[PDB]
Amino acid sequence: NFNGLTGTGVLTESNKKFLPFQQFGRDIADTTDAVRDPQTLEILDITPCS
Amino acid sequence: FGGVSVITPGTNTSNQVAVLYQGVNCTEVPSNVFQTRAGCLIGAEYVNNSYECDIPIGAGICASYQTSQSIIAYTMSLGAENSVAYSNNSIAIPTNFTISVTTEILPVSMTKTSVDCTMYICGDSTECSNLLLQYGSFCTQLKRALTGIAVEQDKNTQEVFAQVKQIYK
Amino acid sequence: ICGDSTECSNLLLQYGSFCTQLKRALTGIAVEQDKNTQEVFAQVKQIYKTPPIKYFGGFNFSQILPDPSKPSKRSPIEDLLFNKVFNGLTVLPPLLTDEMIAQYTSALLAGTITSGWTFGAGPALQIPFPMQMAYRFNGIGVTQNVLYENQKLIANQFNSAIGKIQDSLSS
Amino acid sequence: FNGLTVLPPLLTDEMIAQYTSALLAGTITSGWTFGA
Amino acid sequence: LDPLSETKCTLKSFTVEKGIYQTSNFRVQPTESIVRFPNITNLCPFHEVF
Amino acid sequence: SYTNSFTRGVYYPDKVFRSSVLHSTQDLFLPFFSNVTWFHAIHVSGTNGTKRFDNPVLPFNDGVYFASTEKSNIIRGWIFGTTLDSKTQSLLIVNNATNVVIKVCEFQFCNDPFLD
Amino acid sequence: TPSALGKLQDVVNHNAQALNTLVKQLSSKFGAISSVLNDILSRLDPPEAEVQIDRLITGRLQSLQTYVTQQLIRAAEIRASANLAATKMSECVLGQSKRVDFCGKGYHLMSFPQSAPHGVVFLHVTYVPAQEKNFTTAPAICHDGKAHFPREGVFVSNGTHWFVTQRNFYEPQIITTDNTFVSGNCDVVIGIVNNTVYD
Amino acid sequence: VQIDRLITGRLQSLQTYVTQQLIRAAEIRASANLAATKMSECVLGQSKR
Repeated sequence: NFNGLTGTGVLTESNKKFLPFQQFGRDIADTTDAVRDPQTLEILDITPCS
Repeated sequence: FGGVSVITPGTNTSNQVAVLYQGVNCTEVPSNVFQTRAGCLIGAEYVNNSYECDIPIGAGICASYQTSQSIIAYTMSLGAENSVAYSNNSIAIPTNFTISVTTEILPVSMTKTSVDCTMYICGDSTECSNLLLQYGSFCTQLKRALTGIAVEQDKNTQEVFAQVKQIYK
Repeated sequence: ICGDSTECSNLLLQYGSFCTQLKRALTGIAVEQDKNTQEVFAQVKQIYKTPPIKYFGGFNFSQILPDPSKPSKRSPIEDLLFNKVFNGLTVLPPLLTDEMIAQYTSALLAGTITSGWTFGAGPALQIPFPMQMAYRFNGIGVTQNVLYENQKLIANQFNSAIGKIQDSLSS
Repeated sequence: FNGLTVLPPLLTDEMIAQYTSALLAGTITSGWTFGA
Repeated sequence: LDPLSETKCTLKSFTVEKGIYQTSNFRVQPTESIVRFPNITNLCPFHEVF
Repeated sequence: SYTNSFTRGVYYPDKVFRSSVLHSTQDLFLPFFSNVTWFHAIHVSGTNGTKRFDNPVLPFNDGVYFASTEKSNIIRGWIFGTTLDSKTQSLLIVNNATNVVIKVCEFQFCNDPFLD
Repeated sequence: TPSALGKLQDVVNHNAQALNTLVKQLSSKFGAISSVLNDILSRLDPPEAEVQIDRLITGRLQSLQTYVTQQLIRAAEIRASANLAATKMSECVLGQSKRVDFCGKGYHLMSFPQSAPHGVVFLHVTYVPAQEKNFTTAPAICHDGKAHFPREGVFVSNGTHWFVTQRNFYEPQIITTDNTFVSGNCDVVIGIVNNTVYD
Repeated sequence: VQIDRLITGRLQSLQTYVTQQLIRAAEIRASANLAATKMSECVLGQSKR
């Protein structure tokens, strides 16, 4: 739950570079698969559960 | 009323497009105005020459991009007008030949897919699946339909390619 | 779905893309209907024309060849076949009109009469109609001499059979 | 990836290539005798 | 803005190929709301009350 | 109407990270090749005081695009509101060195506000 | 030509578009305050959330049924195309077929199958004649008062002599008693000419 | 409450119409392919079928 973003998945270390005004991001079909924790600056990938 | 249709001759060539007002008699649209039997075409001019149909418009009208480069309207030509010299005592026997190899694309199968009637309908919920089973029986026939589709797609590839028993080398 | 309503269009977009897939399906149906007429009639590149004389060894083709004594340029059989067969929806006209279909049929008929089957597998090879019938008779087992002996009877039977086609289609 | 499971075909591309090669060999070295 | 931009939005791509693509539907907008009504003859006899 | 905005007036509609995709958003933006009023107000300059210059009030229907080519310190804030006369709250965004004062206090304004 | 494989790009892009539409249709309210189930269950009570979840499940089941119907309609044409491809593979590769336009445009000679992603490609070898010439023909000849019809050939004349060639290749040969047969007398064939045979 | 049901009914009717049109276009395509095969076999040659 990253400030309202409630869901299930696996939080893995991503390699993207978010601009310093965004927190989360959606894929081609408006699916949340990336978010930045507003605690310490670090990218995080959200892959779906098995 | 009606529906508009923009004729774009590709973006990599030019940004000059033409709009087609299907059904309009060119007297209701608020730059070569021309009335066709399929609508009102605004942006092209009707040339007397008949070329091959590049962009289909409707009722024989076709569009293309030919020379000042602009869009011109024209009636498509069915082909050349050959006149066979028919005679009661004349025949044409060929003397040479030309072996030609053509191609024909035909699909065989498609992507095999299978959906879940519980996860796609109820996203990570528990009480949703309780009422999902009471809303009818529309969850077991779709899975069997997809299984049959997969079996059909496999049988197509099995009957199209695997037509011989011996694997020749 | 929304008849002259402004509040209906705001809610129509809330159901997803249920309006674009049907339009794409209709566009695909139209493209398929056009491709069918393109692949059924437009099978040859050369638009053959009938010679001025119409003496094909004694066979009368006046019922199938197009009649030029009319503003439509169509065969009388085609004339009999043609003279017998809005709140948000439109009717798109076909890409190939009736005149182009009639020209395609006339070109195919001229190629079948003056060349036989040579115009469908390469260049159009001229061949007399009595000699085309002799080759077409040898494909079923009958020798060609029977044709060269009963060409008159065969032409009479062909004319009598073609003449009854219009009567059968009209009655 | 929210409930869609794409299933792979039974015959892979290698099997289709082997079938096409066998058909080509039977058409070149035997003609139409290997099909009847 | 322009029909080419509308085609780009319809196909959801910045590069439009060569062909005809439908974008929207034309419609002439109606204006004068004709409030036509019949004669007004059978008036209430309010003159005999006051 | 004094100038035109070719392709300026586009902002990020949300904080959704998108990479190599195309997205359509129905929101209040600035249309391309539109009319943008180029108001120029340089009547009084160099001196102080002059609490009465010549400039009208601008309406705010749904949104405005404010571009400015001020050199050093010409533009130093904005003033918002609906009544502007001790009846409704306002929004001062007065600019200043190292800090910008922001306040939504309700008070009375003058017909020509300026910072002296 | 990038449009040569357009038929193979039509069975793959359609499935991707259908999947994308089926995924995007989840973020669409079918008569509820929102689309997320957890938000509706948290911001409302069960007796009221049962009015919206019963419509959301209805909309989603209708979308899934529409997807299945479109998949079946597409699989029908896929099966038709697969049957046509198997028939062509059996009639052009496993033998020589005389059907016109079936094994390519022209006289079918050979056909070599080539594997393709979700499809099959046939390399039809056709026989297209070329360099045709004009000749004078005749139904039959009458040497010894009796007619002589060509057995397998056609009577041609270059201007002076009468020869017999094939029906698809000009091979000038003398008219002998081996490639002709007598049938009747010279009183019923229209257009018969006089010539001498070589016995 | 009523407009959301009316739009749903109309969308379902349009979907049924599109489904029937596709089912009919399938048979139309089958008939067109059969007609093209006949045009290519009986007219462009002498078919022994």
